Amino acid sequence: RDEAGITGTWYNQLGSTFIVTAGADGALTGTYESAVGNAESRYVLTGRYDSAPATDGSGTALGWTVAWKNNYRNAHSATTWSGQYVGGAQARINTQWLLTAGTTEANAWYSTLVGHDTFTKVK
Amino acid sequence: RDEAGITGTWYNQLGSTFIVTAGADGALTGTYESAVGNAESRYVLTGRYDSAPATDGSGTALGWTVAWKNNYRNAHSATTWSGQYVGGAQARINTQWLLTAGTTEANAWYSTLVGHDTFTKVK
Amino acid sequence: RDEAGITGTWYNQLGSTFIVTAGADGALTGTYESAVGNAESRYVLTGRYDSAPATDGSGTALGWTVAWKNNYRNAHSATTWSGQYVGGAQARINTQWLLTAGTTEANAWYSTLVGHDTFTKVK
Amino acid sequence: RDEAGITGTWYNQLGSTFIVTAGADGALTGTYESAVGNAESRYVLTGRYDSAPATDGSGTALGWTVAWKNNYRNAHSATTWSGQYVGGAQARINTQWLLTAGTTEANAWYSTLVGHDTFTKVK
Ligand SMILES: O=C(CCCC[C@@H]1SC[C@@H]2NC(=O)N[C@@H]21)NCCN(Cc1ccccn1)Cc1ccccn1
Ligand SMILES: O=C(CCCC[C@@H]1SC[C@@H]2NC(=O)N[C@@H]21)NCCN(Cc1ccccn1)Cc1ccccn1
Ligand SMILES: O=C(CCCC[C@@H]1SC[C@@H]2NC(=O)N[C@@H]21)NCCN(Cc1ccccn1)Cc1ccccn1
Ligand SMILES: O=C(CCCC[C@@H]1SC[C@@H]2NC(=O)N[C@@H]21)NCCN(Cc1ccccn1)Cc1ccccn1
Ligand SMILES: [Cu+2]
Ligand SMILES: [Cu+2]
Ligand SMILES: [Cu+2]
Ligand SMILES: [Cu+2]
Ligand SMILES: [Cu+2]
Ligand SMILES: [Cu+2]
Ligand SMILES: [Cu+2]
Ligand SMILES: [Cu+2]
Repeated sequence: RDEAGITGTWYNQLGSTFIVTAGADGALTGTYESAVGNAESRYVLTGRYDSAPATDGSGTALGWTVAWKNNYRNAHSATTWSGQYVGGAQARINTQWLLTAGTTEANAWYSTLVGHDTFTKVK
Repeated sequence: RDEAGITGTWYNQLGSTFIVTAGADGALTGTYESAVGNAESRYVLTGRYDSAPATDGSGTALGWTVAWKNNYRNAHSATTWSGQYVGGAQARINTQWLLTAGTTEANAWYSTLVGHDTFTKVK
Repeated sequence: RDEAGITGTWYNQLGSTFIVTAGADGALTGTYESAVGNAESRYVLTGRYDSAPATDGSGTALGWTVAWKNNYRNAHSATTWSGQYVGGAQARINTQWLLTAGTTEANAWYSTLVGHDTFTKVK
Repeated sequence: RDEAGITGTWYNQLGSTFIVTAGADGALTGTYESAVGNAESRYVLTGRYDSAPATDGSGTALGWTVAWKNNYRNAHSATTWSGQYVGGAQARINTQWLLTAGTTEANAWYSTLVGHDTFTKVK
C-alpha cells in the first residue's frame, strides 16, 4: 500500500527534514533534523503506521517520536508527531505534535508544547 | 539511569497495560493493550526516551506510538504518547496523547483526539 | 493597538465565519458560523485578548469559546480557540483549538478533539 | 439545569481559584487567579456553556478564556480551558487547556503550551 509512498525524505514548513523508512510490518525508522530549536544534525526516530489502511479514500494513520539527544546536544525533551499520510500528486503527511520536556514537578504544568507540521516531498 | 526504572509493566487510569523495554541506546520497544476503544489484545509500540537526563531532579522525557492494527482488528488510527518518567517510590509516567484517525480530506478537521494518561507500576 | 485590527469578519480554511468585536477592556464578543460539523447558522462567542501587547513585533494573544447550542441545534459540545493575531497587509489569526463534548464518564477519554484554524480577512 | 451547579468558586490541582457565574443564556463570567506562572491576583474570564445538556448522564460542555493582563502584570498570553462539568456529590470540571503566547513569527512554532486541569468545589 503506502510503504513506497511513505518511505523517503520529507520536509516541513519550518525547513526540517524527516527521513523515514516504512517497513512491511508497520514500523517507521529513520532520522529527523529540526531547522529550529535546541537541536543540531540528525536524531533517531521510530514510529508506527497502519500498514493496511482503508480503501475508501481515507488517509493512512501514523506517528513517530524523537528524543532530542544525539552526539552533539541533549535538549532533555521528546516530540511525538501524530498524523496521517495522504497520497497523490501532492502527497502530504499532516501532523499535530506534542513536545514534552523533562521538568521538576513544580514546573510540570508547562512541560508540554503543542503544534502542527505539514510535510511534503518538495522543499 | 532510568533504563531499569522505565523497563517493565505499567498501567494507566483506564486499566490499559503498557509493557516496555528501555534500551541503552534510547529505544523504547514493547506492547500496548488498551482497556477502551476499538482495540483488543496487544499492539506493537515503539518510541524513544532521553537516555542521559538532567541530574537536577527533572523527569526523563519520552514518547511512543501505537498504530491500532494487529491480527484481530484494525481501527485505522494511531496514538502517540508524549510525556516524562518521574522516578521514586511512587514512580509515574505522566503523558499527554494524540490519537489520529485516517480520514477523508472532508473529515480531516475532526481526525485527532487529545487526552492525558498517567501510568503507574501498580493497578 | 489591535482593537481596530481584530474587530471585523474573519474566515478560516474551512469556510467558517468568525464575526468579532474587540473591546477596549480586552473583551471579545460576536458570533461564529461553522461550515462543518453539527452546526447551522450563528452561535454566540465570547473571549479575551491582550489589549496592551508587546511592541517588539510579537503577535497579540487571544482566545474565545463557542458552545454549540443555538435556536436550531445543540451539539452538546464547546470549542475554545487559543491563538495570536498577527497584523499587517496579510493579517492573520493563527489558532489551535479544543472541542470537548459532554460525555458519560465511560466515554470521557475520547471527549476532546484538537485541531488548528487559520483566519484571514479574505475568503 | 447546571446554572446553579456551575456557579461558584472552584479550585484546581495547582491551587488556582476559578470564580464563575453561569448565566441563563449560556454565558460564563468571572475571575481567575493562577497559583503558578507569570500571574498575580485576579484576571477577567469569559466563556460559554451548554445551557440545555443531554439528560442521558453526560457531562455539560463548557469553555472559557483568560488573557493574562490585569492591573499588576501582563504576560502577553492567553489560556483557553475546554471541558465538561460533571455534577454530583463530588462535582468536577474536567478540562484540557491551550496557553498561547504572543510571539514573533520566527518563534511561533513554540507559542502554545497544552495541559489539563481538574477543578473541584473543595481545596
Ligand atoms: O528545542 C527542543 C528540541 C527541538 C524541538 C523542535 C520542534 S519538534 C516540533 C517542531 N517541528 C519541527 O520540525 N521542529 C519543532 N526542545 C526544547 C524546546 N524548548 C523551547 C525552546 C524553543 C526554542 C529554543 C529553545 N527552546 C522547550 C523547553 C522547555 C523546558 C526547557 C527548555 N526548553
Ligand atoms: O479506538 C481506537 C483505538 C484504541 C484507542 C485507545 C486510546 S489510546 C489513548 C487512550 N489511552 C488508552 O489506554 N486507551 C485510549 N481508535 C479509534 C478511536 N475512535 C473513537 C472511538 C471511541 C470509542 C469506540 C470507538 N471509537 C475515533 C475514531 C475516528 C474516526 C473513526 C472511528 N473512530
Ligand atoms: O460538530 C460539532 C459542533 C461544530 C464544531 C465545528 C468545529 S469547531 C473547530 C473547527 N473549526 C471550525 O470552523 N469548525 C470546526 N460538535 C460535535 C463534533 N463531533 C464530531 C463530528 C464531526 C462531524 C459531524 C458530527 N460530529 C464530536 C462528537 C463527540 C461526541 C458526540 C458527537 N460528536
Ligand atoms: O505564565 C503565564 C500566565 C499564567 C499561566 C498559568 C497557567 S493557565 C493553565 C494552568 N492552570 C493554571 O491554573 N495555571 C496554569 N503566561 C506565560 C507562560 N510561559 C511559561 C512560563 C512558566 C512559568 C513562568 C514563566 N513562564 C510561557 C511563555 C512563552 C513565551 C514567553 C514567556 N512565557
Ligand atoms: Cu527550550
Ligand atoms: Cu477496515
Ligand atoms: Cu472510533
Ligand atoms: Cu544537560
Ligand atoms: Cu459529532
Ligand atoms: Cu510587556
Ligand atoms: Cu513564561
Ligand atoms: Cu440533545
